[PDB]
Amino acid sequence: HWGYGKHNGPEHWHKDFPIAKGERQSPVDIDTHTAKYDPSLKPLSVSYDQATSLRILNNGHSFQVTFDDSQDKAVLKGGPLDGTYRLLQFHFHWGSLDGQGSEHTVDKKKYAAELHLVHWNTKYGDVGKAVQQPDGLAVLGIFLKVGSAKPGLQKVVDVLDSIKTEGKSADFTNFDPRGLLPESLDYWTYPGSLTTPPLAECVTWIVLKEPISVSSEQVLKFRKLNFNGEGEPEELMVDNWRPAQPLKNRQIKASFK
Ligand SMILES: [N]S(=O)(=O)[C][C][C]C1234B567B189B21%10B32%11B543B645B786B917B%1021B3%114C6571[C][C][C]S([N])(=O)=O
Ligand SMILES: [Zn+2]
Repeated sequence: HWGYGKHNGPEHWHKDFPIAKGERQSPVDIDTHTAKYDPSLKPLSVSYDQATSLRILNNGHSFQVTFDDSQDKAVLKGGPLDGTYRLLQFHFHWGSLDGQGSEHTVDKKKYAAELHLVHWNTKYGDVGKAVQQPDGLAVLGIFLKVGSAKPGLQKVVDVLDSIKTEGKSADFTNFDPRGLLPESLDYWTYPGSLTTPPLAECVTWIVLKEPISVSSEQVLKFRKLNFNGEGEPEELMVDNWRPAQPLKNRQIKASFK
């Protein structure tokens, strides 16, 4: 069973998921001087006004907020994408201390955490079919730095005590993911993969340039979660990030100059 530890972490994943050593793996370091501005890229369209959150879940690798994706209610379009991508869930990756936790890096800089909003292409009908396609998923990645609190995150932080251990879930209705977005939608994009098993090469990554700020108290609550199930030896859910992978033959494009 895969995880983030010494004996089951990212360096081991290739044994069960040989695509881990593939040609389009994520995350990557974003070298800002090498990314080329592409004036043909569109502004990203984020349409979250009718989002319907359902549940919050500790899945043993992160916590996630899940949405109703049975209609086009919370969709990502434009940017580098062709067609319409439905929001399925968001989750986070974070560190044991504020100097690590992000998956993507920017000129080798690591952020305290990274938010991923996972969307799937409606042309494939369901997420399981979408993960088998090179353009099946679009993940919107947002960096978190520690400073001022993010008010729109607090509803999330306040229920984490109720999902401490793997398999726990709770009702989480009426959560508005617009409250997690930075001002600017300027972004980098590149073709990549899921950053957890099965590591499928199905993702168009859209990584926002502008981080959000969260407070030390907010991130400390992330770090009280447990990788373990209830009753098992307590292992803080921290450092649940895959390191940067080889860029290989890929170009990172910037939406901005
Ligand atoms: N039919 S199926 O089980 O392959 C569908 C998998 C859907 C997933 B998988 B689960 B669902 B979707 B895909 B990966 B893991 B959970 B979500 B992405 C998941 C976790 C985040 C991967 S990341 N960090 O690249 O956003
Ligand atoms: Zn993720």
